[PDB]
Amino acid sequence: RISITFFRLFRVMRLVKLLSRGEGIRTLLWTFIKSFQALPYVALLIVMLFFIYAVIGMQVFGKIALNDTTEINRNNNFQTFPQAVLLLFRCATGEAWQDIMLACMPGKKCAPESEPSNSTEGETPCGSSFAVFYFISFYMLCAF
Amino acid sequence: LRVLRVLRPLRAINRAKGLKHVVQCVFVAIRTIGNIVIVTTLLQFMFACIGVQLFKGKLDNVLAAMMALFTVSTFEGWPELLYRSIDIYNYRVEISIFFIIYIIIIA
Amino acid sequence: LKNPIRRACISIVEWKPFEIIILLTIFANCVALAIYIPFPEDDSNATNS
Amino acid sequence: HYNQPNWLTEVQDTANKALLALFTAEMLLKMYSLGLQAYFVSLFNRFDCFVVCGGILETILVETKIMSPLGISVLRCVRLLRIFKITRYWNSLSNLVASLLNSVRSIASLLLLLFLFIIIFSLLGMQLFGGKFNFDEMQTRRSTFDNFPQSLLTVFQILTGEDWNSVMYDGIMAYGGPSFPGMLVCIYFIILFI
Amino acid sequence: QVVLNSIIKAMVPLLHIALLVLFVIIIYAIIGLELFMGKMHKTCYNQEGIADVPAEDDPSPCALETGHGRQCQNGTVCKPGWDGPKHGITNFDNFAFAMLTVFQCITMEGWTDVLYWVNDAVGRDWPWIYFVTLIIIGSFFVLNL
Amino acid sequence: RVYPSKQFDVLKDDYDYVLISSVLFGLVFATMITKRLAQVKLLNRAWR
Repeated sequence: RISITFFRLFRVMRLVKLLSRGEGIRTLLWTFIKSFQALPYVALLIVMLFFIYAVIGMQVFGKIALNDTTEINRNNNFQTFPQAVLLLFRCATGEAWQDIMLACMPGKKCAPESEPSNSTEGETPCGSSFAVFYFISFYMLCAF
Repeated sequence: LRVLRVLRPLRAINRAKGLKHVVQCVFVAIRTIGNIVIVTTLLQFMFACIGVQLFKGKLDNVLAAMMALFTVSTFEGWPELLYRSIDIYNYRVEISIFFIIYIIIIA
Repeated sequence: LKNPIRRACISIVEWKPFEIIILLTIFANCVALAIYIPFPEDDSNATNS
Repeated sequence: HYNQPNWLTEVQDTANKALLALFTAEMLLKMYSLGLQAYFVSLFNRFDCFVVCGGILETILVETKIMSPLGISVLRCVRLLRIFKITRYWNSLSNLVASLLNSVRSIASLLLLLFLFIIIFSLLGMQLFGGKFNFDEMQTRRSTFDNFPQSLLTVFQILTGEDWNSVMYDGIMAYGGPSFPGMLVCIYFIILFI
Repeated sequence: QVVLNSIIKAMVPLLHIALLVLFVIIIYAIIGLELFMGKMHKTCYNQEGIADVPAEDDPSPCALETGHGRQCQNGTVCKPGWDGPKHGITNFDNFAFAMLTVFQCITMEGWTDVLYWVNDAVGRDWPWIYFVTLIIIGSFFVLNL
Repeated sequence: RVYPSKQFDVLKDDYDYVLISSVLFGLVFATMITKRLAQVKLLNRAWR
């Protein structure tokens, strides 16, 4: 019974009871998880930073052109909000975000489905050559 | 410039006052940070001029090519540089160690 | 527990040059194990010999 | 500006020699206005005397022919040291460089210990595999354990944590295929990280 | 000698802290055994022992509810096999392999690869919470250390 | 090729380098140890 088999997890939850037997160390936990006094302010700052840097990418990186095996795929989808949050979180931790920066070029076509996207002039209507500095600033702010 | 209507948190987060001084100190030391960046860039300019005038002879810039490489060499990509270069070939590899020292200087 | 002569006359050999020679021996061993040209299985080319 | 002209480069030459005079007039004055043994012993201006003497000697040497000159490079480097005078003012960088100079004496032991540690681990890795990276394949693997320098750089790369997972997979697949006794290699990597 | 003694003495009072990681490195691993028990067995071997991919795409199963692993290569066969790890190592079966996988994920290196693999294998948006919790717990433990 | 007079000009091909190095190192070690022992004996005899 998937998604309801938490009771077996309850058994592994019994392993957490071992941490109780480490009373001498649980005080450390009592000073970390209960340290949520100045934590809410910085947490609100970081979540509002995520909000302002997430809603701003939707319109500027619209029609992300998800394609198989080109570093921008269905798993790398961006137009969906939760997946955009996932992508920005992946970029935040530094997991090969250089490839993400290199995946948005002025000469790269982004979903050639619109009517004025027939490549009559040989132009890809997708600049996106500003996310480098923006994501560098985001990384610096999150680290700070 | 479409949905810029999120000014409420700016007024709402003005209660703790434990980080406004932090922001003030950061934005008052940013001048010294920029001066240090400038002097490191001058050192990079010196080293690049020496290296490209003495080696790296063609068969970006003396003050910008190293920065452009650093954009992919933030300690995540310089090991990638070594990984790619492990295959000119051995002509002035010391730049990599220079890319160590400069980074070390930054580090 | 026995110190008529030998114990007294052997604890005296604690020279600084004694430790220097021991460190030199250790360094020589480290250098000897450094090259140790590997081979698939027992290739005696007068080096490992 | 990285250019290679000829009309102005010559103009760039002679003035340099004049700079030596501009970097000498104070010197003798500090040998005259101040005491002979007073100015010479400060641990800061003595470095300046050494720098200027080396610069003028290098200029005299490069006035003639020399193989692998490096004179222009070191002259420009000691011109960077002129900003050290600018560093004398606004001590916000002089204190930092003094701390950097101080810290090396303490950090020498730690760096020596780390170097010895990577040496022993590289030796152990070389012993364990010894060129067994056949993999039954032809493609050139980016790392191997056949020679000392390549093993050392592979150990350094594994310590940096860059693509170490694939290297560990290759190492375990070399001899110890997935099974009960084939994991003995894997733990060797894990410790080598932590 | 003094430096090494100081280094080894400094880490002793923190040893208990390290023990906690063991619990973590087990707990979430067990969760995977509940949710990813043999989920990589199904593959997309095109004709005979060769997947219908350029040796890079994950041959996700031809699920009854389509959406992942559609394998639309103009003629496909989905059969059980080992087309997951590059050497069949980090598969979630063989519990030691699950422990190795969770340890490789907890070091913040390449976890997105296995996240994409599992999302393609079982479906989208269901399991990312597990990896997010693992990564935030790892960050908190790094802070504690 | 033939050598009527047992090849007095070229060093023999069966030279043992390892034995020479070992005997030299042993001589040096013995010299050091004997020097230390003699010095300590003189010092102890001086102080009765």
